[PDB]
Formats: sequence, C-alpha cells, structure tokens
Amino acid sequence: KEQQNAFYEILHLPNLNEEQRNAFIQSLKDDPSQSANLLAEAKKLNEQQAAFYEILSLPNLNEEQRNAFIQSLKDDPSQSANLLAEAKKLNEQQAAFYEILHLPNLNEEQRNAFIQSLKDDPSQSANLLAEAKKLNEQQAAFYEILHLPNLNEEQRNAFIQSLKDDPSQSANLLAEAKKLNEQQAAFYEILHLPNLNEEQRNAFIQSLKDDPSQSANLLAEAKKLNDAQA
Repeated sequence: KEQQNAFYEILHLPNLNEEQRNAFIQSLKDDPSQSANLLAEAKKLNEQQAAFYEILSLPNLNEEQRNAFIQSLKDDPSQSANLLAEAKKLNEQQAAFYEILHLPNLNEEQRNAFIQSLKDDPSQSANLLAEAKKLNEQQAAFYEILHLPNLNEEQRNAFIQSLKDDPSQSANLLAEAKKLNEQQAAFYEILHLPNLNEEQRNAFIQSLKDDPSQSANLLAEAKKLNDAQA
C-alpha cells in the first residue's frame, strides 16, 4: 500500500521539476522498499526549493542577504524552516527601518533614537513604526498651524494647546484651524478692496460675521462686484 501513497505524493510534490520528480520516481522503480525513505528525501528537497523561492521574493532585503540565505541553506538543508522565519523576520526590521528613516517631520534625535530602539529590540518594530507615523503626522500638523498667516497668536497657541492635549483629534483640529484661517483671510481682502461703497461693505461684514459657511462664495461675489465697480 505504501508504494501507492508515496507514488501519488511524489507525483504531486509542487516545488520540484520533472527532472527531479522523474528521477525520484525511477528510484522508486528500482527499489520499492526504499519507499518511506525516498518520499522523505523527496519532500525534503521540496520545502528546500520552495524556501529558495520565498527568500528570492522578499523585496526589503539586498542581494548579499538573499543569496547569503540561499548559501546558508544549501549547507544546512534541514534548517530551511528556521532560516526562513529569521529571513522573513529580517524583512520586517529593514522594511520598518528605512520607513522610519524617511519621515520628513522628525529631527535627527528622533531618527537616531527610534532607529536605535529598532536595532536594540526588533520585535517591537511594528509599534515603533506606528507611533512614528503618528508622530510624523502630529508634528506635521503642528508645523502647518504654526505657519497659518491669518491667526492671532492666541488662536495659534489655543489650537496647539488643544492638539498637545489630544493628538487623536489632529486631523480635525488642523482642518478647523485652516477653516478659520481662510475665513479671516477673506475678511482682510474684503476691507482692502478699493472699488466698493461702504453700504455693500457693511452688509458683507455683517452677513459674513453671521454665516462663515459661505465665506469663500461671499469673497468671490465681492471680487466680482469689485470688477464691475472699477
């Protein structure tokens, strides 16, 4: 019975070529008593060559690392499991590494120390990248509201205080600030428009100080009137 099982299993080993497969099958033709051996040996070139494929397809390793794993596996065929996992671990460490090293809103202290905590404990890469990205978002937002040109410093340090207290609302505190910014912006450019009479200007100040939701629209209207009354 074992000749049939080993026969089928060798004929359906997915990671061998026809040369290897038919060589093994010819060996089974010579001495069927070597059945449990051949199958074993046979499949131990399977999960070897399969391994050669996977380490060949990990993109965050270099050639030296890859073919170094290939070599270290051709010398120790039975460790293909371990050497693979290790390899598939290293892929993370490097992938995280450069992703941490290419965040444009971190200074050199935060770089060298995130990266140093990566070299020290790679098992936490998944988290060290995460909070890095978070930080790279947060700090970025801090740099945007810090350079919005139409806010008095009370408004700036108010928003900054709010996001410092709660970084989970970052994208909502930024989009708020900009909003106010744009609104106030329009205000300025309405009062510095030369060809309007003070009736339309007072009415615009009132309606704007009521519904900023159409601020942009209002501004546009004003400008067009400014074009017509030149």
